[PDB]
Amino acid sequence: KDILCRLEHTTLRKVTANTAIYYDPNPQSTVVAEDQEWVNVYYEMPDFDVARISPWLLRVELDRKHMTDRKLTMEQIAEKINAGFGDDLNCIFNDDNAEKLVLRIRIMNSDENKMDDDVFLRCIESNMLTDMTL
Amino acid sequence: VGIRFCQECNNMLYPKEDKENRILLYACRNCDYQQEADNSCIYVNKITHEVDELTQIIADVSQDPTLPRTEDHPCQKCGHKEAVFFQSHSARAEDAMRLYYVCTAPHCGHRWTE
Amino acid sequence: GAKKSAIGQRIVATLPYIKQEVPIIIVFRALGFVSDRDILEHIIYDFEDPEMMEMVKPSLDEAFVIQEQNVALNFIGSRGAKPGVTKEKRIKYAKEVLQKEMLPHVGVSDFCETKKAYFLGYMVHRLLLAALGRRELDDRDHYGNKR
Amino acid sequence: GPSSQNVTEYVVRVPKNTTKKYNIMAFNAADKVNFATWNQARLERDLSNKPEDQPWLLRVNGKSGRKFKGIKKGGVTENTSYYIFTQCPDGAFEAFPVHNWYNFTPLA
Amino acid sequence: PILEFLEEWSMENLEEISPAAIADATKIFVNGCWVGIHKDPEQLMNTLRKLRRQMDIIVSEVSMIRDIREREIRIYTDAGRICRPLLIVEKQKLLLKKRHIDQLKEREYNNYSWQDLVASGVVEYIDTLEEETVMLAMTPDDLQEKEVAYCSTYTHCEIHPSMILGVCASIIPFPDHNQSPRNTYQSAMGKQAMG
Amino acid sequence: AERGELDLTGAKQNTGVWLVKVPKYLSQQWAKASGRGEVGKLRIAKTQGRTEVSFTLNEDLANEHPFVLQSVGGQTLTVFTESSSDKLSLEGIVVQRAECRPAASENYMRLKRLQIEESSKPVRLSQQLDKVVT
Amino acid sequence: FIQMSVQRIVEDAPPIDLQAPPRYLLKFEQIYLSKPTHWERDGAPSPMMPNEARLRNLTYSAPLYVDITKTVIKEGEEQLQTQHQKT
Ligand SMILES: [Zn+2]
Ligand SMILES: [Zn+2]
Repeated sequence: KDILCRLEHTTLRKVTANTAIYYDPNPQSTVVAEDQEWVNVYYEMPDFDVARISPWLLRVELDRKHMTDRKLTMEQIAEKINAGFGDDLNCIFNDDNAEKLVLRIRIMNSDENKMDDDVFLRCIESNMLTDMTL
Repeated sequence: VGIRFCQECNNMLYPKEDKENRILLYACRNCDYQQEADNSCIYVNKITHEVDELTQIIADVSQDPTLPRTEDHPCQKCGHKEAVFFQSHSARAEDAMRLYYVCTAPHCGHRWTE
Repeated sequence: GAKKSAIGQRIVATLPYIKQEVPIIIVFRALGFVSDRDILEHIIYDFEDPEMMEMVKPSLDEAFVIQEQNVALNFIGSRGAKPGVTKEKRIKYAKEVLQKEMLPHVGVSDFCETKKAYFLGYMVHRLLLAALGRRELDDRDHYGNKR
Repeated sequence: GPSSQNVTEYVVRVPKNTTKKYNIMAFNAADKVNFATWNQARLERDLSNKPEDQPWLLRVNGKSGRKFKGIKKGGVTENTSYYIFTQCPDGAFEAFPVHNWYNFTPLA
Repeated sequence: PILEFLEEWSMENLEEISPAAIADATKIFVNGCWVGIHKDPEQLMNTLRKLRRQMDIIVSEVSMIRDIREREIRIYTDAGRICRPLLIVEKQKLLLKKRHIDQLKEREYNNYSWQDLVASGVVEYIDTLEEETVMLAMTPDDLQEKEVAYCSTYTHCEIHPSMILGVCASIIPFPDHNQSPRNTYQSAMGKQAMG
Repeated sequence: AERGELDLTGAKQNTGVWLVKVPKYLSQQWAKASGRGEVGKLRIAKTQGRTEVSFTLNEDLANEHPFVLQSVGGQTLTVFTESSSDKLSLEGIVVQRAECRPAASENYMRLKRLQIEESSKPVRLSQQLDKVVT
Repeated sequence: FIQMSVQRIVEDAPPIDLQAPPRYLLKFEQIYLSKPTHWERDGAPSPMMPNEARLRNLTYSAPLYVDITKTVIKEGEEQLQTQHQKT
């Protein structure tokens, strides 16, 4: 089964439960109360993103059963996103203890510091769901 | 999720942030109109989409003569013994064998699942 | 594509005597329903459901450029099988096409625009239901569907 | 009081001919049409076709206010008729046939 | 006549309705044209069925279909629709009675005929679309008799199942005992048989 | 004050009017004379929490019509008149809608059949001649 | 077909308008159909039995006639309407 998992094809679309593009202008005060519990953990000592953050946010919730079936934990997904998009995107993911697997995404700090700050998120989310390979 | 229409020309309102105040405004196009976006969530899609089929079920199906009728599942709302049970038979379910029950008593369109 | 998969999937219409398809919202605009609310009133009969509302967003975005009935009629005429020498003639030709060539069974008189718009919205509604999986796709081999 | 059991019955009158024809003006609910701001209005036959067989154009409060377009109901009432009951000092209802039906939609 | 009757009854024309009302109401289509909407689809269908079975304002071949789930009522009158006669079943009982059978037995010298059955509303023509919504009983003596309740809402009963066969397949004796391609082969051969 | 001006005095007074859908037999009975100034009497009986509307056909005209009300909240309706003097005016706003239904159920279908035959009279059919033209 | 469609097709056929000044209008009103007939070489019509048609290789056909009204407007303020019965 390990070889079968390593051979078959799995896309963020397969391991993602849902996606939502929130505004969330202030990361410290997240629009999502559930997020605010653990997002503040990362934003208490933020690194590589204190300079600037794009106002928009892309929240993706991942299916626990699919994640366990493909042996895909919360780490390598963010690592793959980082490798694919360079520093273009900042990814902050919750812990497996939480019943909901959440991965907030924002655009790079430099661009914030041309297409669209909003529609570009729809572009990346759909390409991540289909084109990207986990 | 909500869709807002311009009050001036009744056109679709698209989301735009205002850098001056850093708040979401549903701004009209070809109209030069703006509104304050209270909901905040502009887009959301559920891939799993565990939609409650009871919402799709229509109480009028109790009048269908071709649907099976069982008296072993009385209606909770009114206690009526007779009820009509059927499968979803709706695509995207990818597992459709459970039975949805609808009360056969007129004026009581109660629907449930076991 | 970046924007291709961002907007989603859009609805077009292959009208008769028109070489290439046109966006459905453009057809509605030509029929004379300009406001997105008016068009969506004829397409979606229950605004409470957001799932069907999201389905029509790409079509509205694609047809956003055209906002006037005459503009939509000229757009259709420019793609008519017999291009009009002038814009007024193109409009006169597109109006004739939408009056007698599209949905003739609904009506061919001059004042059948509302009926045709309602029926076209019903067609779009059926397409949206099929896409959403709320209705089973029609079976070609079914005989009630044969004469 | 008398309101809980009031019974009202009125005569019905149908004059053979009326100087002013009666039509129906229908506005969509979502448009939120309000007559308080209707200080002035202009209803006239359209000029796009360039008369009795053409749609109607309404311009409320001149160019500043909203513009609506009315189209005759294509479906004829070969088996139906519409009548309007209006209060009058004599206390008898008066019925007038609907010559035409018009659905007006605002123009941005 | 169908459109006139629908207008007479509480069917709101499309032009004279706000779109918001379309949600709850059931659409009314005639020959593929969306004529209007109605609020009491069950009562409308009952009235239409009664009219068709009485041959008053609806002819026999007109087919009325109520898609309850889709909230639609499609009335079809155009030609080319294939339909067959079926006995009407109400309250698990045939409307065909011994009086009808006796009048048919005396078919001649009394003017009684099949048209009289159709007018009496004991047997009505069903097309494929309406047959989707019909609850057929193969035979009255077995399927709608008081027994293990497989179904107690039968709407029609087959006159005789053998009527599913064609002219050439109807001359095969005991065709239900033959492997089907042999029935097909005999259907082919009967057209080449001498006589 | 101009030719195209609409007299909104009816709207200002908020005059309420009732719209009714009535059958052709009733309308034609009214049209028969149409000049006697009388066609019937509309009787409305109200109870503690229920109101019924009915119309009685004139005895002379005949030689019961219950009324069913309809909600008008889904669409706003107004009545306007085009005077022969080219002075458009508004009569009032529709506040209630009603439908008139026949009392007879079966025997009424006989009159409906007679109407259908009358309407079919103009329909022309191919005629079987006997004796070739010469 | 014979009873409804032929007559309806003739009725629905638009009136023929001609002008090139006087103008002529042709309208087809009514359809008439006689029994199947066969014309001998001498020109005498006679009813054609189906067996006779089968034996003589004839076509079992019925003559078709239309009532045609021709109205001519000469621009002289008088229009002349002449009806040709069973053309
Ligand atoms: Zn606007
Ligand atoms: Zn119940």
